[PDB]
Amino acid sequence: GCALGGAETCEDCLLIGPQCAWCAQENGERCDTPANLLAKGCQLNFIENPVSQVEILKNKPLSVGRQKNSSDIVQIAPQSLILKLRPGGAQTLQVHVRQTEDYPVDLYYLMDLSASMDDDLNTIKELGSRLSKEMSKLTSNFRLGFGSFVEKPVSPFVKTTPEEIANPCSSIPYFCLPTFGFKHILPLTNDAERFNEIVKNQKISANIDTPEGGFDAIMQAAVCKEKIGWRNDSLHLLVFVSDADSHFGMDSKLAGIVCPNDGLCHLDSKNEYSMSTVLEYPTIGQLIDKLVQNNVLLIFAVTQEQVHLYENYAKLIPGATVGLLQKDSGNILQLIISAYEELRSEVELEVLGDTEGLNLSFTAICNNGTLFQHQKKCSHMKVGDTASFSVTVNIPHCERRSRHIIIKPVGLGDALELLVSPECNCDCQKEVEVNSSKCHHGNGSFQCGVCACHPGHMGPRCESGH
Amino acid sequence: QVQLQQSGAELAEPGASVKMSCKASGYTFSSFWMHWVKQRPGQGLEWIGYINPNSGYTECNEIFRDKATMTADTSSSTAYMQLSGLTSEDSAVYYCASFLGRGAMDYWGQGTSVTVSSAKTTAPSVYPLAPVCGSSVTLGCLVKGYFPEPVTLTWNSGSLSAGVHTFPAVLQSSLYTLSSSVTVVASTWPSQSITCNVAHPASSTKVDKKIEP
Amino acid sequence: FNLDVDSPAEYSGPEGSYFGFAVDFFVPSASSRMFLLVGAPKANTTQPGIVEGGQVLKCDWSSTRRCQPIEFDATGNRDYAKDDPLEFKSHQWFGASVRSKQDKILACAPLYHWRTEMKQEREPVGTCFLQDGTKTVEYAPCRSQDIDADGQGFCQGGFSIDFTKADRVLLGGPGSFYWQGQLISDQVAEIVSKYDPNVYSIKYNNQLATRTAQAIFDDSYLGYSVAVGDFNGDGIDDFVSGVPRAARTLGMVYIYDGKNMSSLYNFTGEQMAAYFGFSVAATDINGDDYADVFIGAPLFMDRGSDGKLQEVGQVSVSLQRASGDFQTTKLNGFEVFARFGSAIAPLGDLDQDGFNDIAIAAPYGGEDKKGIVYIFNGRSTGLNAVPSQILEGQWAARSCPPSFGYSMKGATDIDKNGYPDLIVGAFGVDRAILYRARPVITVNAGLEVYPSILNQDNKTCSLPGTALKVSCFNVRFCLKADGKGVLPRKLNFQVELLLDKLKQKGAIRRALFLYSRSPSHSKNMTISRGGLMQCEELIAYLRDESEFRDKLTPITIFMEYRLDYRTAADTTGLQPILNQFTPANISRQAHILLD
Amino acid sequence: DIQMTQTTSSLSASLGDRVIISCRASQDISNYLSWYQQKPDGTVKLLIFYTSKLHSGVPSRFSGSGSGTDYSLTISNLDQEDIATYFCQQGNTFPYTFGGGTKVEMRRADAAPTVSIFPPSSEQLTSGGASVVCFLNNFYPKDINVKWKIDGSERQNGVLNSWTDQDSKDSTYSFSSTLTLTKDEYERHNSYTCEATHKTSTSPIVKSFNRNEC
Ligand SMILES: *[C@@H]1O[C@H](CO)[C@@H](O[C@@H]2O[C@H](CO)[C@@H](O[C@@H]3O[C@H](CO[C@H]4O[C@H](CO[C@H]5O[C@H](CO)[C@@H](O)[C@H](O)[C@@H]5O)[C@@H](O)[C@H](O[C@H]5O[C@H](CO)[C@@H](O)[C@H](O)[C@@H]5O)[C@@H]4O)[C@@H](O)[C@H](O)[C@@H]3O)[C@H](O)[C@H]2NC(C)=O)[C@H](O)[C@H]1NC(C)=O
Ligand SMILES: *[C@@H]1O[C@H](CO)[C@@H](O[C@@H]2O[C@H](CO)[C@@H](O[C@@H]3O[C@H](CO)[C@@H](O)[C@H](O[C@H]4O[C@H](CO)[C@@H](O)[C@H](O)[C@@H]4O)[C@@H]3O)[C@H](O)[C@H]2NC(C)=O)[C@H](O)[C@H]1NC(C)=O
Ligand SMILES: *[C@@H]1O[C@H](CO)[C@@H](O[C@@H]2O[C@H](CO)[C@@H](O[C@@H]3O[C@H](CO)[C@@H](O)[C@H](O)[C@@H]3O)[C@H](O)[C@H]2NC(C)=O)[C@H](O)[C@H]1NC(C)=O
Ligand SMILES: O=C(O)[C@H](c1cc(F)ccc1[C@@H]1CCC2(CC2)CO1)N1CC[C@@H](OCCCCc2ccc3c(n2)NCCC3)C1
Ligand SMILES: *[C@@H]1O[C@H](CO)[C@@H](O)[C@H](O)[C@H]1NC(C)=O
Ligand SMILES: [Ca+2]
Ligand SMILES: [Ca+2]
Ligand SMILES: [Ca+2]
Ligand SMILES: [Ca+2]
Ligand SMILES: [Ca+2]
Ligand SMILES: [Ca+2]
Ligand SMILES: [Cl-]
Ligand SMILES: [Mg+2]
Repeated sequence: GCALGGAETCEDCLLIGPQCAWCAQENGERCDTPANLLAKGCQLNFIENPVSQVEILKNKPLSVGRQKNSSDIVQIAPQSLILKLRPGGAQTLQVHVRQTEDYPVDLYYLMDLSASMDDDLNTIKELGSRLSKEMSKLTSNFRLGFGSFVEKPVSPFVKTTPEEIANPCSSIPYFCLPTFGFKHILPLTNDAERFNEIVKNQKISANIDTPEGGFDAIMQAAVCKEKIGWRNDSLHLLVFVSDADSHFGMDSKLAGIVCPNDGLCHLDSKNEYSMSTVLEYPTIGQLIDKLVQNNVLLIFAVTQEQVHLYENYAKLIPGATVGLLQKDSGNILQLIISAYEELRSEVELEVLGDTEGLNLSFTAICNNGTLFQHQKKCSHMKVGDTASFSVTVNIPHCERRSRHIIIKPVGLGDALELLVSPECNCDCQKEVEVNSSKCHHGNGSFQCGVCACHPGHMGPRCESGH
Repeated sequence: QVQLQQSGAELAEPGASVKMSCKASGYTFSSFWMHWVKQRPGQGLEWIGYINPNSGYTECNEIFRDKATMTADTSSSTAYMQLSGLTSEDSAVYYCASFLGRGAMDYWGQGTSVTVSSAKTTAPSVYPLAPVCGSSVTLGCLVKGYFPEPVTLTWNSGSLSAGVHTFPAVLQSSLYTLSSSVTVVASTWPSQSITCNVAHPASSTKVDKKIEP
Repeated sequence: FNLDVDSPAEYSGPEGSYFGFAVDFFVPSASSRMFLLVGAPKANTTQPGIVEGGQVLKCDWSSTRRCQPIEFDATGNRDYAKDDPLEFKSHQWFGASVRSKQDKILACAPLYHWRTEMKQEREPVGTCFLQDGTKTVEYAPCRSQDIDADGQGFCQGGFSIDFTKADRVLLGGPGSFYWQGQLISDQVAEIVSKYDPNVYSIKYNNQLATRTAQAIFDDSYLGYSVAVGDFNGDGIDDFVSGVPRAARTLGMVYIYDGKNMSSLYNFTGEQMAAYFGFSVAATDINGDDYADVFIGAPLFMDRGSDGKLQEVGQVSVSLQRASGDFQTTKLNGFEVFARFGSAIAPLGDLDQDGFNDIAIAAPYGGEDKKGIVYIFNGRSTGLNAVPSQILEGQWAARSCPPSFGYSMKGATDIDKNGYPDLIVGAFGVDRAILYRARPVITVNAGLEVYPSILNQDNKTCSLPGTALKVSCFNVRFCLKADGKGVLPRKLNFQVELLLDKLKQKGAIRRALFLYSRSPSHSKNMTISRGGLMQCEELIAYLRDESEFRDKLTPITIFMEYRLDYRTAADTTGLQPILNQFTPANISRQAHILLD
Repeated sequence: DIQMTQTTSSLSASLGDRVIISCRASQDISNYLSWYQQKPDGTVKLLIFYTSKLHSGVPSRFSGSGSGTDYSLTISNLDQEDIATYFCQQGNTFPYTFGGGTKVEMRRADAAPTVSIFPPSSEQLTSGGASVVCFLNNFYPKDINVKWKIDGSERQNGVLNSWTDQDSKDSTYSFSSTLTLTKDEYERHNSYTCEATHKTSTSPIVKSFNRNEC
């Protein structure tokens, strides 16, 4: 079966199949099933067959119950493994996830402040206190911040007459602040009254085209870890609140902005996005890259007219969800709590790192042994329940470099570090035995019971010369 | 090759309303404003307003703010104006004119005449006019008490055009009256017969009157 | 495969002017010299009081490689009144789009704002300039009395333009009617005859334009991109246009009838926010005289072996058929975030094989985002899915990425060598590059081995020297060449023969050549275009049975022929290249008799 | 509103002459003044806009000038098809207002009207009512007055008049005057007279008849 064309070297033999072996000294085609080689003389001490294997380096048990010390929280087990893979061979890793009872939560409230959100500002004057009071029942470490976005303040997205620049609502008339791209106003804090005060002091802006530039604001909120204030080892909830679709990618080309977004933080001294008029809107692919990299969960709190659009966006974005927002944000508190509860009710696995070219299979097992499903997520689970996962990993061809990979739950920092190292070489390969008597008086090298001939010498034992 | 074709003459009783059309061709109707102008018989030009056809926005002279309403059908490249609460002061010719820019109007329709009276369709009374009992002779024809305009008049079926002076009609007790004179050689009448041919289409009237004495 | 990348023509513009944002060819209608047109939409001009008004440059080909601006408009902003400008030309991005039919040159400023006559506004209606000879006229079809977002006030007319084969201008403005977008087509005869500088909104007759629609279509960006081609078989070029935000960001491509702007066919994207319709092109790729549609979605995300979404871009290829349907196929990018499909340039018949070809740009691929351009050859079935050539940019910048390939234009034989050439723009480095097409030599090779079956016991040959009694057979390799265009009559080929090639290193080789006693024999040759089949024979022999116990596997006679390219150059300095679609190696195999 | 005034409501010119029409605005209209030609059939054409700009298609003869509040149209080498009424219009501010209009008439040697009087038709008298018609035709200039005298007294009550546009072949005018009475009132008097006063003669031309007589 595994004695097909080629396979004249131990390394060549190992490559053709995951279950094939090699022989030494024939006490031809040695490449075959190990049992056949034993059947045809190849003794145990001489047969050569490396196999895929796992080495467990860090497997601290999952933490049970509420932990007073953040350093004793363990939500994923194991935490570090070495995976030695034979080419074409698959190994199945068992990964267990459990969410701790008390886990800190960061929530950044990113709000559309175009003219249609004036009523919205009026009904969330005490959201900071109401939200933090309800979150106090669920986590003892809740922090919240605030930011706003309208639009790239350039033509043709805004009126560019002096009067309209100074007050984009001067034509109504109504008091609006000049159009702005993204304003980071309040870093994450536990001071909920501070959140209330800033919201009360906010004034709307305006612009002239319906799609808004919130994707610029999302990018900055996900990347600017220090200025926004995202802390390690906590949930990162970015609540996008708008009643309009979003500009993306090369929409900015209408304004003469043709330099792609760079996914870097560009908050200036005023904590305003300085590249608003310089870089294109981010693309969905760019947002996905930085939201995953920064472990940010996106919540689209949008009105009825926009739900279907943002739900389609959320299908592409890992961990993203959508909530139906009233025209005045009257129900934003309920949306946030529902989203958080749904998150604490799910466990979705995420594989990051050098995974291109790898074959992965996921089988999710929840409700201890009762349920098996071919997904990477377990749902409808109470906090404290454990979700197991069978992660099968296979490398198609042999490689040289090892792969650094991370398996972690979506939204949580607890990560399983996985190093995938190839094993497509034979132990016998290391014993060169150069210029051996077994290859016609030093005309070749005896490697694994076979002669590797020197240049200018052809034959099984290098007995004829070119 | 820009053309603005306006609808035909309108008649209406006092207090009623009329709606006239203005179909445009030769340019993109949606990209240019349409203006409307009023001209009373024998009077000057009066600007009513304009309309942005693609958006329906309009601006009117303060005079006609409650008189006229302007609309536009983009699919048919047609502008409309409706005159409501009609009086005798609204009897006039109404033009539509495309907006050139630079505060000017570059192309004009032929005009839609509007007439506001209570009179109903009435046939004319054609009266011959012979001289009283000498190189040329002047005969006449009196077309009195008809409504509405128009009436067509010829002499010997139009064979006599030179030496003919047909005068425009006048209002007379709320009815139109018209006259026409024909001048021929004294030797060619009454030796040859001259007849006044009158036709009032609104009444399906066709009368031929001869001038004997 | 035949583009010359070793020494391409390279043109530069003022730093920061985005020289190369738009590129086209110029063919004055006197069979005169040919030039390159390059847009620099951020370039400063001599226009009084205008900053970064932009300009279009005409560039000599190989005479001096010099570029000089074309004087479309030397004036500043007109005044509605004292200190009350009528228009705003600063940063108008003039030259963001440039198109050239024979004498005519059309360049546009999609960010030209105009005040209005009623009120002080700044509305980006956009404007264009059309220069035929000495005659130059302004063409601002969206500078109408339909003022505002709701009208065409923000139309940005000229954002994309093209010429029809019947001297009609196809223009698109993505901002009309609350960014529904709009297509407008005007006869060049009207554009010039009806021009009056005293009239800001010119009433062109026989104008074709899409109409305002329901608000559900807002923010669709019709006219973001445009192409032309016949799709109802009446000989009148029809209007193709990308609509990248339509269908709730799935993107669409509309096709309108080029005679009455009636809607003919629709395409729709498959993925949200892939920017389906960022670019469109029309060219017959499979030789059936039916124009085929190409659509770019540079943000389309593919699924990888690991199951991860990766933004690579995607181009759709829709072959037109007489039945009115379309036969569509997708073509994915190769590098993540490279935005494969941002630009799609019909190339004409690059290799002169009988089928038109096409270039697709990944402006942000390659090393250090230096950009990449892929060449795809056409064939009877459609487009060859594998690119036959890869063009890379050599220039890096420090402010905005080079974007090598952001704009392209081919299908013009500027050196008159018989093969169309390609212009590639890189506005991030203010550069534009001309790649010339090398002539293609089709080669017909032949290899005959007689006798085919070999009997070791049979021995009717003698080895060099006094050695005798060896089994032998003959080998007769042949070669023939021809080409199209400017090519030399004489060609120097290098042929090599190898006996028993299939045996790997360390395995005995059974066959040897008679004279050399080696399994290899090299040979220089010389053949002329259209010449006869030039052949050459030699004799080979088998070793004694005692030296090899493998009589089963066949013995392959391998032939590889290569061409010294430098010797067959031309006055241009352009060396010919071997047809990459005909394999340059052939093989026949003999067998050992068994008893 | 801006008041546009064309001082001369009518003027006379000969073929080839230079004609200058004036127009004054009540305020500075910043050169936003246009000129329109209206022919006797109601047709209206734009000639000049922005005070000096020829509209597409109109001949070079027409030209415009002016600034501030005073503006003028100029017709060099007047053609036969130029006989028409000319209106100015300001476009600087809404509402758009027009001038009263200036009428250009061909010049002609003075002519005397051929006046004809007609008695009421026998057809009309049976209907009740009687109309006496007086045709005064082919006279130049246009100004002319008519007085109806029955028995040496001026009626001036039931008279209706109608004028013709200037003839094209000749440059003369014509006049129809109709005195309408009741059949009773008509049959009460005997003489009937139509008196025309024209500048061509100091003695009014008189045409009359006697009802009884024949
Ligand atoms: C906007 O413009 C459109 C193009 O001018 C117009 O479409 C035209 O509409 C009229 C009337 O509706 C049609 O005339 C009608 O034709 C049918 C049958 O037509 C069939 O035969 C003709 C003749 O074939 C010759 O011409 C073609 C050129 O297209 C040559 O290749 C061919 O070899 C012959 O020499 C043929 O053109 C028609 O083909 C059209 O339609 C078929 C079916 O849809 C398509 O497969 C094809 O690609 C092409 O589009 C057709 O086979 C007849 O019964 C009627 O009595 C009448 O004579 C025109 O054919 C049609 N032209 C088109 C579609 O190109 C739109 O109506 C107009 N819209 C508006 C709103 O103004
Ligand atoms: C290609 O795709 C484009 C974009 O989707 C599409 O253009 C749109 O077509 C529809 C249908 O013709 C247009 O909507 C129409 O608008 C007119 C004028 O307002 C209405 O009168 C129409 O109503 C009729 O049809 C309705 C169908 O539900 C009936 O309910 C109604 O009673 C009427 O009978 C209709 O709503 C729309 O305006 C365009 N949009 C644009 C931007 O052009 C095009 O038709 C597609 N073409 C092809 C060949 O697929
Ligand atoms: C065309 O000429 C204009 C000037 O006529 C050039 O713009 C001027 O030069 C640079 C723009 O690159 C500006 O200096 C920069 O100013 C910003 C803001 O003050 C500052 O952050 C930078 O450090 C730098 O000092 C300058 O203000 C600008 N002046 C203007 C726009 O009025 C332009 O670069 C020229 N373009 C080309 C292609 O040559
Ligand atoms: O989000 C903002 O800031 C402002 C805003 C929101 C407010 F609730 C209140 C006020 C505004 C601003 C204030 C300042 C302004 C006057 C200059 C513009 O309006 N939105 C952004 C876009 C704009 O919606 C228009 C789409 C309306 C859809 C529509 C209507 C009519 C047609 C079509 N389509 N299709 C073409 C044909 C006709 C308003
Ligand atoms: C955790 O925070 C420290 C500094 O507080 C930082 O160095 C580290 O990178 C963070 N965690 C990870 C996984 O990077
Ligand atoms: Ca609201
Ligand atoms: Ca917006
Ligand atoms: Ca066509
Ligand atoms: Ca084709
Ligand atoms: Ca080809
Ligand atoms: Ca060439
Ligand atoms: Cl408001
Ligand atoms: Mg908004």
